[PDB]
Amino acid sequence: SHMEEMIRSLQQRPEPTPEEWDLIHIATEAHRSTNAQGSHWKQRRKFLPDDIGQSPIVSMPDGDKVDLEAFSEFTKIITPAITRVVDFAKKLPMFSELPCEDQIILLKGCCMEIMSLRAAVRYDPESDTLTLSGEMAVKREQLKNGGLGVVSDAIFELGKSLSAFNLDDTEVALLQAVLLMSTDRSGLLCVDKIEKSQEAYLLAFEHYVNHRKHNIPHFWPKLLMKVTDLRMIGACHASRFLHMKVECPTELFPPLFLEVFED
Ligand SMILES: N[C@@H](Cc1cc(I)c(Oc2cc(I)c(O)c(I)c2)c(I)c1)C(=O)O
Ligand SMILES: N[C@@H](Cc1cc(I)c(Oc2ccc(O)c(I)c2)c(I)c1)C(=O)O
Repeated sequence: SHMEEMIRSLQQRPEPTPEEWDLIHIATEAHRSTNAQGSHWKQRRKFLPDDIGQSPIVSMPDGDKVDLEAFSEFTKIITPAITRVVDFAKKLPMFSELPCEDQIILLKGCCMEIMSLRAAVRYDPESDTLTLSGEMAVKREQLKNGGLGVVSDAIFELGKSLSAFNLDDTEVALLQAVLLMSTDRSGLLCVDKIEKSQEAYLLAFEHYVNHRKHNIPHFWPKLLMKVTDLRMIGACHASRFLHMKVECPTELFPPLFLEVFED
């Protein structure tokens, strides 16, 4: 119609359908309601003390040693952070309608990917820190030494790079949904359903990106490349975590931390 043509005049690229907009809205709100500190994170965060995370003392196979005190500080707050990812997932209809066993598998498969993304979008250029759970600002060396090793470098590099993308809450939520609904995991029942859900999120996401009209060229494939980086972060973390478990006693690991990663 004439009105449609008028408001779509400066559009070319496909916009979200009314169905995709519903999908987009639910995911955005699921993220906002489970994202710690919302928009008050820069005012509310406190820095991890500088005398913490300077003393790596416990050996690891790759030679990046672990600072036990720093490791303790990070794990003290990891349980509520993991809980929030589960809270997010539970709010997506396509996730909550899966068999319980599939839900657990998907959560374990994407948990580090999502937490790292949530840290990375709160990279702060002026202090050169990430913010963990919207409350702990950490430096590169601290997060490296407290257990993550080279995984810390990778997350900081992602966070630095994401600054120019100016992602909004919707874009973050949709990245999360895409990470969540992956079938690259063993033991899933509803493979086809999970893939169709990921495809629906991906297409809504591509269309939302069109709607946003970012200033950066080639935005969509650039963001897809970031998904691959998050995947590699997740994989490096899974490997390092196995090593952590070999080196350190169970008592240093919160129960939920072990459960999500012990796979
Ligand atoms: N179900 C899939 C969906 C998915 C497919 C592709 I195709 C893709 O894009 C790339 C780009 C490069 I470069 C790669 O090396 C790889 I591997 C994937 C991405 I991002 C995600 C999944 O959950 O991953
Ligand atoms: N910032 C996120 C939550 C978040 C919390 C923590 I503690 C993080 O550090 C980790 C993660 C895995 C580890 O094995 C170790 I040792 C440290 C990261 I990276 C992210 C949010 O806002 O939800």
